[PDB]
Amino acid sequence: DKEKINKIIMEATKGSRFYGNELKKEKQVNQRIENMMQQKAQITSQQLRKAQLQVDRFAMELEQSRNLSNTIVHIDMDAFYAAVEMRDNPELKDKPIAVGSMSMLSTSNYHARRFGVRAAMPGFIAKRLCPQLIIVPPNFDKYRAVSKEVKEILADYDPNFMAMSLDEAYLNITKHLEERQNWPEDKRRYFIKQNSVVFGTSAQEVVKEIRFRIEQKTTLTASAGIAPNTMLAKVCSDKNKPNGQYQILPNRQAVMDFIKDLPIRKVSGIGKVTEKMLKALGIITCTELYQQRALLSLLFSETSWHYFLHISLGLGSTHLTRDGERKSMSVERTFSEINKAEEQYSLCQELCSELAQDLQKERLKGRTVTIKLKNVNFEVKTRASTVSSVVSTAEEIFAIAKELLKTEIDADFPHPLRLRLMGVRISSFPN
DNA sequence: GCGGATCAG
DNA sequence: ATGCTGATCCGC
Ligand SMILES: Nc1ccn([C@H]2C[C@H](O)[C@@H](COP(=O)(O)NP(=O)(O)OP(=O)(O)O)O2)c(=O)n1
Ligand SMILES: [Mg+2]
Repeated sequence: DKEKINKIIMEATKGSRFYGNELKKEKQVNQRIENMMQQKAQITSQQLRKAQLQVDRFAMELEQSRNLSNTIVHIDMDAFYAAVEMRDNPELKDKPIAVGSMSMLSTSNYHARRFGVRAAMPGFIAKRLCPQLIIVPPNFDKYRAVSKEVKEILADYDPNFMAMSLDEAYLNITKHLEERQNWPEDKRRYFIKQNSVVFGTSAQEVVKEIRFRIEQKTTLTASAGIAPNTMLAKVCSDKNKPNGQYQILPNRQAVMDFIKDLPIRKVSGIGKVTEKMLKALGIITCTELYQQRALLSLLFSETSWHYFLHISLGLGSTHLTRDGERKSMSVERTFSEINKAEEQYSLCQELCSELAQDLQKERLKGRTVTIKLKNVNFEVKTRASTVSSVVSTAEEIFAIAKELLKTEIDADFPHPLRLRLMGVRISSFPN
């Protein structure tokens, strides 16, 4: 159980340098919360009243603009990496496995997820939650191929769909539903790998068709979420996981019912921290997020409480925007400790090289270079430089990064930098 | 623009 | 022993 999990994790992790840095970060967020409470205390019923008035005017503007006509779907491959590793090695099918290394786990099967073993967890810890664990190395190109197959299926229903990662996507199947209402039985017929099955004309049905085709073509299961906007769809896709779906019917009441007791943590954008801060105000669900809208208008910036309000009303994008041009590119690498300056400069040079190579791949030229440095106590710092003309080759990037690094090395003199990670990043591309 | 931080996958 | 990429946000 949770007690046993947190117990052995803590027992095996206590007093590490990582653990220390986590205590530091925890302390800092606690501080942020302290400040926010002290700022809550100086709020008068008056300015609060004015707040509630303005906020409600805006909210009215929102609820007026609500759109329910579109059908939005979110597909999420189940335990992806691990599912693929299981598909092609049946000697694992009934065992707890994780895709990753000893350092870090990309993911785990549900069979192992029952031991608290999860993504973003170090391997050696996961093997202490579960010593019978099989850690199988990742085969990224396979995952990309399967991804291609799945996207091929998805393009049938929404050509202009939006792929998140290798295993996630949003589809706008309004057009398809429209054209599918008057579809003969033989455009909805698929063969099991003459032996057929047929699918209906409802959204629910379109989605089980897609999931079916995916299982046939790839031998892998996916979950899906069906809702009138992206936010809602994304929350849906996780309810009936794995290999299941869920629809929110396009009526305001359904939206509100689904929302009213939805934990804020489950919406995309609200992580551990924001959850803790909102929990400090006694906000856990979206109902309470709606109630305290004015208070939030006074406590948070315009962007944050606007967002919070959208969430609390169940709004979200209903139009999938074309995957835009990128805004940054970066390479970073973790290694066992590096003290010697010349080696650090060399490392920098190499990273800059790879970066110049990637920029070359996309023909990109930018004028802001940032170096990233993570020391052995896990403290991270970045340093940037924006220059007049755009930059592209390994020589230029190294020219800048070299002197940023120089600056840090000198700044710490006569001490050596004790690095565990190093990165170089470029941005400020043209318009 | 800079630097620290949050979040997702 | 062993803890990547891109985007955005919050003050400055
Ligand atoms: N922290 C993370 C999260 C995901 N990943 C990789 C491995 C995952 O297969 C994929 C993330 O997709 P995901 O849907 O969030 N997780 P996963 O498919 O494993 O399980 P489900 O929650 O979908 O059942 O990217 C990672 O490498 N590090
Ligand atoms: Mg998945």
